[PDB]
Amino acid sequence: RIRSTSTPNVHM
Amino acid sequence: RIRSTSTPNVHM
Amino acid sequence: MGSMERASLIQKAKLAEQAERYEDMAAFMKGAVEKGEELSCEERNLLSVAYKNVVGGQRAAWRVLSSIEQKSNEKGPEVREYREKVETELQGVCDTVLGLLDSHLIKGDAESRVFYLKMKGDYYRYLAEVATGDDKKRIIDSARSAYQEAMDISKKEMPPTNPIRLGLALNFSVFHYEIANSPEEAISLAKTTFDEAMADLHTLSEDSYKDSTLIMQLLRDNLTLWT
Amino acid sequence: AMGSMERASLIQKAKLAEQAERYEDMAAFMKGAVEKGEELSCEERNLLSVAYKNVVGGQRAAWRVLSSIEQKSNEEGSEEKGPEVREYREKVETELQGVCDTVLGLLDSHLIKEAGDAESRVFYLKMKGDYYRYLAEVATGDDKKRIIDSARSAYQEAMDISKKEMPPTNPIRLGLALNFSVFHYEIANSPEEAISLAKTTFDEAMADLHTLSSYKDSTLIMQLLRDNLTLWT
Ligand SMILES: *CC(=O)NCC1CCN(S(=O)(=O)c2ccc(I)cc2)CC1
Ligand SMILES: *CC(=O)NCC1CCN(S(=O)(=O)c2ccc(I)cc2)CC1
Ligand SMILES: [Cl-]
Ligand SMILES: [Cl-]
Ligand SMILES: [Mg+2]
Ligand SMILES: [Mg+2]
Ligand SMILES: [Mg+2]
Ligand SMILES: [Mg+2]
Ligand SMILES: [Mg+2]
Ligand SMILES: [Mg+2]
Repeated sequence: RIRSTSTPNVHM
Repeated sequence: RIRSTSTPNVHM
Repeated sequence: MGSMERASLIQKAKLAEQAERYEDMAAFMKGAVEKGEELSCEERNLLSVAYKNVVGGQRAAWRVLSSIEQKSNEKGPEVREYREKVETELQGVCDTVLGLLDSHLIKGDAESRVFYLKMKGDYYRYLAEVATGDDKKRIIDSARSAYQEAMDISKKEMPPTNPIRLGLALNFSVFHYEIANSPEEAISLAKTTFDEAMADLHTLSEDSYKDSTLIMQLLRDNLTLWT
Repeated sequence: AMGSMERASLIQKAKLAEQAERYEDMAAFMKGAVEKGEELSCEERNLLSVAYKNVVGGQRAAWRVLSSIEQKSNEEGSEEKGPEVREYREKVETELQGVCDTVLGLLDSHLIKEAGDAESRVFYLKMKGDYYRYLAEVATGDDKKRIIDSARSAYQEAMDISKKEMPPTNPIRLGLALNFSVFHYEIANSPEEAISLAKTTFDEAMADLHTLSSYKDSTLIMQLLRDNLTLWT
């Protein structure tokens, strides 16, 4: 199974 | 400047 | 760290980031937090990026080792021992972040309050991923409680397309799906969030557009994955 | 406390750490295994090399970024900029030197003297040359001269053995010659020697290429010799 994606680790 | 290439870090 | 001036700690965090030295970057930001002044938006980005790089690496390693462990059990004590070592280090970093949040950062404006409560939720969620038994139940409750308080503030005080509000909702939906065994709530939250955000997108400032659209795409992609 | 750990357990954990991309851990496990005082196998030399080169490789990349920022700042010459980057560059530099010293310590205390065969002796002398070279990149002044000499001496001893004992297509011999040529060009300010060594190495290897199974490895290093020669001419 592919895991769900959370908020990416980038500068907002 | 481009640096010279040395031996790669791979399993030989 | 506390013998360095605050401005020097911030400068060194930025240098460490450029050098891809994220453990150092995190330690510099912890030092800056301990000076007792509020963080700016830029500084919250530095704090967030640093600790997420560190814990991100630990999570990836734990997942590899846990997979090997389970496959083996399906050849000796080594995998269990080493998985436990990595697990202990991960828990240590999560505890450090949660400590800073409780001792210094969680108190100001809605944006910062929501950001720090979201962060508390996230790091309890990372602890939940490796927890077992009764400890796991308590940890899950702590994550839920932090996320819910953040959601409550964000609904009262921020527009539906605000990128902090969106990132919080995305992460809370992941909590529901991956941690809390609640796919119905995960899907319902993500769909409601996406629709309400799109309905107000015309009011969003241009400086937030790239960020908010990125998060809305991830809501969409998860919804496709989950349905 | 790795002294009392089973050697086989340390090797197993090094392999796990590799799979988990935990290179500092991997290196520490291999140091523990070396300290058992038994000779290493081929697989174990690969584990040792990959682990420490990942660690020092990250430090080298970071040092280069910081040194560039430092020099750019200093050239601008603003009355108020520069101290923080210098201090942090120094911190990374100290850590890099520490790792290099650890590797050189293992080579001197355990690995070079205890090697049975020519192939492994050449590998370890090459490694000694490489880690002195990494020290040379960050050294200044008279220390730099001494370090450069140490690297040259290790590489030359390795070259001498490899010419007497190993085929020109052997990947250890090839990797040694490649790295010694880089030393000449990048460290010792000797482009003529760099080019001459790389060209001789490539040609002698190509002459025996028809004899190999081996082939993929040797041709990979030969291509890097070719790429450097293009860069240098
Ligand atoms: C103004 C301010 O507080 N900025 C700091 C960022 C706030 C948002 N977080 S986040 O982790 O919630 C996040 C949201 C959206 C995206 I694209 C990335 C991260 C990061 C710090
Ligand atoms: C049998 C044995 O000793 N194997 C260990 C390897 C020998 C070669 N080295 S190396 O650093 O010289 C190297 C050569 C070629 C390539 I492609 C990568 C590395 C690594 C250990
Ligand atoms: Cl362990
Ligand atoms: Cl520093
Ligand atoms: Mg002060
Ligand atoms: Mg200042
Ligand atoms: Mg103050
Ligand atoms: Mg445990
Ligand atoms: Mg100026
Ligand atoms: Mg120095």
